[PDB]
Amino acid sequence: YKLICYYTSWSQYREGDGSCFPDAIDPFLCTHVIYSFANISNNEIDTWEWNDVTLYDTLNTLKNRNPNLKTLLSVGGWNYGSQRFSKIASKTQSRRTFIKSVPPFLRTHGFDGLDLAWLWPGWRDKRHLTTLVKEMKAEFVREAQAGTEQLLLSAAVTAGKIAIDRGYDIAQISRHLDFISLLTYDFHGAWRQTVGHHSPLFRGNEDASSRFSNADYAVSYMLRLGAPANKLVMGIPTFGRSYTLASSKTDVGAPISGPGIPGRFTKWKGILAYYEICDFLHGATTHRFRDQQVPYATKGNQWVAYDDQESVKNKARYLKNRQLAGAMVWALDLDDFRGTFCGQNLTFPLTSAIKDVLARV
Ligand SMILES: *[C@@H]1O[C@H](CO)[C@@H](O)[C@H](O)[C@H]1NC(C)=O
Ligand SMILES: OC[C@H]1O[C@H](O)[C@H](O)[C@@H]1O
Repeated sequence: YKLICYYTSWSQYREGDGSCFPDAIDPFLCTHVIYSFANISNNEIDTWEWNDVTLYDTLNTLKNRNPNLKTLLSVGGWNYGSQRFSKIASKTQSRRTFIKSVPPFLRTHGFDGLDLAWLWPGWRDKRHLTTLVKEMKAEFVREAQAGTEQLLLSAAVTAGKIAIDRGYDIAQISRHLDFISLLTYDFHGAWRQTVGHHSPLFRGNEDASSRFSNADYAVSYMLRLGAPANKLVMGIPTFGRSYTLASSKTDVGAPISGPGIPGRFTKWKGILAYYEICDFLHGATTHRFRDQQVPYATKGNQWVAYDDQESVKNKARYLKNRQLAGAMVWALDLDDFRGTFCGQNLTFPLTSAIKDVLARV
């Protein structure tokens, strides 16, 4: 079973104990560590941060400790225009340039493959995504002839039905792709004007309007679209999402003034790391959607949906049962990587729980 874990570049800037470098990653924790993100420039893959060449190095030296560790490099992310990606892919010449740029760069910096994070394609883009995957893989096949082990190619895929139908030929891309990481953590946002969970496993017959907005739909549906189970990797968030409440209503349907306040360390409105969440839980009221099998918490005018060790195990079992290739984690830097915030003296609580479960019968 794969354990695909994402590291974010920009986690290096958070103050104090928030600062995460590739240093902190235990090299027997994951099977694949993916480095986000790379920039494209003159139609060629490129660094993003000023010191990625160093952080690249620091991550790829972990393979000294675990010779079996596979590392990849992710291109795009949200930071970065779909507009821009589309422009590069829809022309045969920029596409080619970008594809040829990729292996030499990967090799130079010691990566084992590429993750495409095009977030996300439009309906006009679906045709070019397929071609790009196809052609990129053919390139990885042709470079394998040179005696180095064949590069891996993977893709980050949105778990929302509307988005999958708009932007992805799943059946086709599944052939050329080594695995697909399904982003089953986005099933809600602050654009809905109430409370709700964003990673729920099941719809939970609290009240389908979306019966589509849950991990299980997303998984059935990708299999139904023809993603082999053995290429499919279910995404499990390590962060939580916060919402400022608009009243003392707190259950399902409770209205929302907007996103919750910034976390002390992550400093983004609407998001918290698990380590910031473990601290929030002190003096909060805890609840668990029975149906959807995920927890929330609330205190003051703050309401938080999150994943904890139990829900994360539970998702790990679900995917074993479903016979999928593994789990995908977003993200290491947002898990309790120092192991000091959540009571126990365990680092990467959330990710270890998955890993333990992935090793059971
Ligand atoms: C990424 O590449 C673009 C396009 O060349 C360039 O303008 C931009 O400044 C780069 N962004 C970063 C953060 O390096
Ligand atoms: O939902 C957008 C997400 O996709 C990216 O891959 C990250 O997981 C980012 O937060």
